[PDB]
Amino acid sequence: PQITLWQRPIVTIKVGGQLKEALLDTGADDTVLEDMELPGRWKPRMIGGIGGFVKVRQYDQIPIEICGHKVIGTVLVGPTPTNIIGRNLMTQLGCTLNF
Amino acid sequence: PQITLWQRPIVTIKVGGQLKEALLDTGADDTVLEDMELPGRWKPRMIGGIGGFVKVRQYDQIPIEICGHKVIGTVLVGPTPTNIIGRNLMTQLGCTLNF
Ligand SMILES: CCC[C@@]1(CCc2ccccc2)CC(O)=C([C@H](CC)c2cccc(NS(=O)(=O)c3ccc(C(F)(F)F)cn3)c2)C(=O)O1
Repeated sequence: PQITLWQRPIVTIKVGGQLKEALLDTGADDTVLEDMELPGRWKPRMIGGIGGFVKVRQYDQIPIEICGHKVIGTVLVGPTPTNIIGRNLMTQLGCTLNF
Repeated sequence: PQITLWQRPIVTIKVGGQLKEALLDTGADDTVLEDMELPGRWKPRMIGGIGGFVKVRQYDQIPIEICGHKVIGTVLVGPTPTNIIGRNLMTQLGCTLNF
């Protein structure tokens, strides 16, 4: 699709069988999700946002459907104002910024 | 332009007579710049993101030139770790996400 920015660019994602809303965020290097159960082992990571740093759990090679497109990549789980889709997964979508 | 997302989408801006680099962030409601002087009255605000909340000064109707295009909007200033251009200005550039 083509998504304008007059409202938050929120899309429906499917992760671990669950439908969720997530924000397409070109300012985010990584994908950060609200607390949920994910399979496999996790590794520690610290990420920086406008408010400072947060400790997150890093899970690798997690499949997510974003608007019906299947992507598979790293997801970080921790305290966040909302589910955030970052550039790591937007590049798998072939997503670009256009003006 | 069409900007891919393999790297951070960073652009040159001119604001309050200062030239700076800033990150195009589709996930940010608002534009938030590192602490600086801007003309006019301001109001204090607390804005939330990853890492928590940041105290900012809100300036209204500030002209910013982004990649040569003049836009006008509210500009927040405070101790953000990076200059961020939010949706409030990206819309004025006609910027869309496409996949
Ligand atoms: C995953 C980290 C993401 C990011 C990284 C910033 C960065 C980049 C390079 C180097 C250092 C730091 C980008 C980002 O959009 C935000 C948040 C939204 C998730 C953000 C950015 C700008 C302003 C705000 N405050 S706000 O009032 O405009 C706002 C509040 C909430 C949301 C919501 F959609 F996320 F809920 C969006 N905007 C928040 C952030 O806090 O850090």
